[PDB]
Amino acid sequence: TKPFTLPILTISEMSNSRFPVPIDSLHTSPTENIVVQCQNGRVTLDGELMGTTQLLPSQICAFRGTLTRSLFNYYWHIQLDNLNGTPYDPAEDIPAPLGTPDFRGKVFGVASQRNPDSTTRAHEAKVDTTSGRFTPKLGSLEITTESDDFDPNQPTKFTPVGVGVDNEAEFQQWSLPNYSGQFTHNMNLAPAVAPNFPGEQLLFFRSQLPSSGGRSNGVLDCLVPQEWVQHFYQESAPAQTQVALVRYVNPDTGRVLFEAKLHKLGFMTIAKNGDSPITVPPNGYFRFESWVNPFYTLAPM
Amino acid sequence: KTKPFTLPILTISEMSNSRFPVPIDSLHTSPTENIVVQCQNGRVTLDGELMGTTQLLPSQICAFRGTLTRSTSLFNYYWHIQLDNLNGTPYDPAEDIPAPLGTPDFRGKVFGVASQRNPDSTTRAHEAKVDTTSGRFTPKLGSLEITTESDDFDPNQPTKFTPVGVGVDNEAEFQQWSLPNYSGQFTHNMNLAPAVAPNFPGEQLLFFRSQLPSSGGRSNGVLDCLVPQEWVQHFYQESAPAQTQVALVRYVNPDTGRVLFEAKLHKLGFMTIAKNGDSPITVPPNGYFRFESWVNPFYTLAPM
Amino acid sequence: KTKPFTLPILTISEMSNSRFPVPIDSLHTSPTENIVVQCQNGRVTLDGELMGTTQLLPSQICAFRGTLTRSLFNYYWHIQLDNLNGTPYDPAEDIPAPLGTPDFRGKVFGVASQRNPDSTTRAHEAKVDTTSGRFTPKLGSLEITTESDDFDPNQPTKFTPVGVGVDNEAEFQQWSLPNYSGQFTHNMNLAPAVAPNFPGEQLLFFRSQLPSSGGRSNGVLDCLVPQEWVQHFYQESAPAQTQVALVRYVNPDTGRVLFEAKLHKLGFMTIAKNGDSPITVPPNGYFRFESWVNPFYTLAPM
Amino acid sequence: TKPFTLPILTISEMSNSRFPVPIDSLHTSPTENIVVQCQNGRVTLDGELMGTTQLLPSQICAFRGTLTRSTLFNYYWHIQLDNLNGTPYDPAEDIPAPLGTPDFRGKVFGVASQRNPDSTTRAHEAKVDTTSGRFTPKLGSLEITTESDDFDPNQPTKFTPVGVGVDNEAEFQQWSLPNYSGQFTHNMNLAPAVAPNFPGEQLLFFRSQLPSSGGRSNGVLDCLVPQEWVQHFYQESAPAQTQVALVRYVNPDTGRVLFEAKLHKLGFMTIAKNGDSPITVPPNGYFRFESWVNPFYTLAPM
Repeated sequence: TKPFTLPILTISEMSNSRFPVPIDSLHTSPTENIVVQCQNGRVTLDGELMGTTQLLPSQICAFRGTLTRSLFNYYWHIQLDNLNGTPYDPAEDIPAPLGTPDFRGKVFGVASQRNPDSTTRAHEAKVDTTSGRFTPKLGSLEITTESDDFDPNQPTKFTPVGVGVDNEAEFQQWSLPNYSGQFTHNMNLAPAVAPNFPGEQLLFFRSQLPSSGGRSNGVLDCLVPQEWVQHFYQESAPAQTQVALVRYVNPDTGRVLFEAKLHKLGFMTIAKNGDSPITVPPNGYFRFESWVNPFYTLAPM
Repeated sequence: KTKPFTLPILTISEMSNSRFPVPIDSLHTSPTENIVVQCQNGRVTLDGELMGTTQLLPSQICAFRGTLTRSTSLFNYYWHIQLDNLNGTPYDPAEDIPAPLGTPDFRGKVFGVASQRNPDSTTRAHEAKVDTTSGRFTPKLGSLEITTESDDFDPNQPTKFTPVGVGVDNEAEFQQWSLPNYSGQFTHNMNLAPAVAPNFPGEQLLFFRSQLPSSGGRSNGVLDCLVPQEWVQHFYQESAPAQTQVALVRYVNPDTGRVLFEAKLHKLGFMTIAKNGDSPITVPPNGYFRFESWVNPFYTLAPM
Repeated sequence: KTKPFTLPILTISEMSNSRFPVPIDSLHTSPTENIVVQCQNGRVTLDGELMGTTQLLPSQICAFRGTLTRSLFNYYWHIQLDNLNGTPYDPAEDIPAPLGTPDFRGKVFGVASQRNPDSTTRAHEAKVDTTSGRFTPKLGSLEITTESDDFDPNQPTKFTPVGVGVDNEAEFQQWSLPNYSGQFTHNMNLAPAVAPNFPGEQLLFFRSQLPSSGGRSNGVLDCLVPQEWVQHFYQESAPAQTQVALVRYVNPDTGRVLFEAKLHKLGFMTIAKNGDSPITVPPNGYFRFESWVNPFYTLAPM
Repeated sequence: TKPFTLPILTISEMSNSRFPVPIDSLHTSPTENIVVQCQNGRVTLDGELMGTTQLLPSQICAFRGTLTRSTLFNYYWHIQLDNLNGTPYDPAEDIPAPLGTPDFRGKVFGVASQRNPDSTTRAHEAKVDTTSGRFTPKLGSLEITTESDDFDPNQPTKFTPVGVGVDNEAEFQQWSLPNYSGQFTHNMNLAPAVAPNFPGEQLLFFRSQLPSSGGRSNGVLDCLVPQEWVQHFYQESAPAQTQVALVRYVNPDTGRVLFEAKLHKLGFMTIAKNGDSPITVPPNGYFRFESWVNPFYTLAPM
């Protein structure tokens, strides 16, 4: 039986599993009034990926495909391939192509092309996940660009940079988009998570994304960092119980700072009340202690 | 009871470039006798020691943070960047590294997006280029210069740079095997990771190759790394003791259950194969590298 | 007509040192054959061109502003330097270092102060070792040392210079310039060294005795020209008719001249005197421009 | 007849005339509910110093004198004050207090330093409480407070001002003159108070934000004219042809005029503005004299 382990990583050595950016802080909040069903960064403790989660850190909210013709007022239609470059099969039991953004808003980035004659071009672009032509489950999506310099029918890649909404309220990180437009409803979704113990809230790995304009704070929370996605997938260690007891330890000090539950479906809960950051020392790290049952009472923070 | 050395089980489509935040596109071998191979990113020993400017975060390779200002003296607008380490400290040049971790390790222009968020929460982001051959590219001294087409940048504001691809006009301006001058022309490069080369007849370096995006021109954007970023992270975590200077590795197809080729994974973090000429090494989509055994340096690899 | 050259009418007790924010204490002459006098603050041409790290504000000499981050005065702090603007200093300007940067080897003693966005404040004594390997002002940073640990990181910090803070006198070398870029590169864009170009002449200095936080340091600091002359020449920019302006120290009570001196175009004075000696002046006397002369003019001794 | 001129100075090239710090901004405000009578930085346009105003930028809120013992900043010390030039202070002089005495109520935070005949030196943080009953500089003495007990009695002592040192913001009152003679008598020989005298006009202030040793004090200090103007007018002594000089802030980058103001004979400015508000100026702009004018001039609103 292979033991369960966490990688030894510092707050500044973790990457967001819903975006190609580093983790900036730890955060907690009540979550009764939101649905926490993100589809990227979703993995079980025994290394089973769920939702649209994949392994490549740079490919979260990115895409590959072929461009066609349809202030960012130039509209382009993207026929989506898999991030392999292999053709995307909508019949596959997944909500959308792996790496598809799992929130409502506009993903700001750069679309680039390389033609057979070796000519190239790349310009800023936005992916509106709220538009009726955001149908990646059907195999296509729409980008908008400020530039007209794009050649139709050429292979196109998208590099995510941050959020590109105009008003803060258009970015809702806890509202899944319609992966099929309004043709049909979302399917094959990774389960939604919630704390299930009195006085416990979710613990989030928080990033602040770049913003192309407006006053969007670009706050994106993920349940588990991308390195844990990659680590559990490699290890595939059998989950002994539903809950893993984890502790944040300071190697400078020897002291433990707080304890937490790491649940089998891939999320963390702590004993705290209110929307608040969790300030941690620069050398601290999460450490696996043992398998424990859901009725464990954590020391409050 | 000696902790065994391992490679993560990753297919070709599951690896990331360690010199740029992009997926690996192919495997490639090439003669390098006439060139010096000394990249500074993606440099790790098999027992988990990072070298050069290598760090763990995949997105921070060729990215930077700091404070933007207008420079003292078609991408026209010039901006000066006082460089911060990732934690938000200013970069202290007294540290024994060639440059801030993740600083580009090639000659050319890095094309990306510079973004700002002001204390009153106003934001902006526009395309930008980092010329690593500019005389004001002195990251070791704590500064660099970006070029932009837009003028919408507030000075004295925190600024991030996300790298997307090459930005040179003429393909020959991108020299992936030519180091930049980390201190400009004021002093020489320091604390470099050592250069690598095959030390056996009939052997060539094996590269993990990516085709970076390009903002224009005919640049193929070819970037070779010695080792994927996932092996950098894995070896750092494992730190398994290196039994010898060479680890024998085999590329196995798990459906066939048969090895396609074998290679030497050297202790300093680079691979060699028994092959002559510049050529891609095509592999099945489910194949992956596997550690076979520690060997002596004079082990003879099967050809190809 | 041609705009005439003038000196401000100022008494000895109405002049400020141009290398430190203190009043001028006395006049002094000294043989300088075996040293290189090349100070960077208080460097101005007679026709109003500033040189070195010289600027106009008297309080900003050996002061600085920036952001403090962490790194018996035993607490070390990293200072990311800003211009008086608030924006980081650009190392690409053709100056030796940020304007006002100290131009001597030793420790500057002062007070570092902070004011945070929530309006909370703190201030404590600090020292600036201009010989430290981490004194890299030209690169945009330096290292302060404090006895108090009460300093918030990532907060705007000012430094008010008070005086010397060396332990033994020999650490203070007023005529030894620091390495503005640490040991990464050598000093550049320096104002030229100065020396008398005539037999029997010595440099004339405006001398101040800086406060000292401890030890036996005399705190002696000599500037070539007071800060008021820096500000005056910059405003007037009168054309220099020759390389030497004859200048006379006059007593307005008695109407008599006490001595004469050469005010050179590069911005320094020489007198016909031998040996290390103070120059005693009446409390109401002052320098006054007499005429432009040729370099081979012979000053009356003393 | 010598014409009246202003020095060509930028916002960032001006010093506060009530404290040895640079000017940070321009400000305006209604002043009906305060007495604007501040004694430092008081000069007439024809070059006459008033109040406790002197020439040296570093000596505002500073003192020289002899220290002796008397009775957290625990240690109390008595200062027998000399003049800033080391000359004995005469309380019969027709001035409010020794030149450079603070002209506000609060605590001046700085460093007291000593150098002894045997060349031993000390320097530590110190505060001058101008509201204390033993703050009697007109009588020739004040009291400092220190946290360090390392001071030698009967030794020459200097004081370098750094900023404010009150605990609560309300202790610092920049528009309340201290009692230069304690409560033994009232203030004498004061520079006159100023106020706008035209409809829609308010005073224009040169504003700095002083460092603070603690608490949440904003350390905001307003002066009527910058110290460089005090020095320039003293040098020029140009005849004031009328009571009001018309002055315009011009942008050399664009050649355009941004606002105009009245510069009054007693040394203060008024603008056509309403409400407490900063006056934002471009970095290269400067004040330019236009002509002499009468008090009934109507300024263009801002």
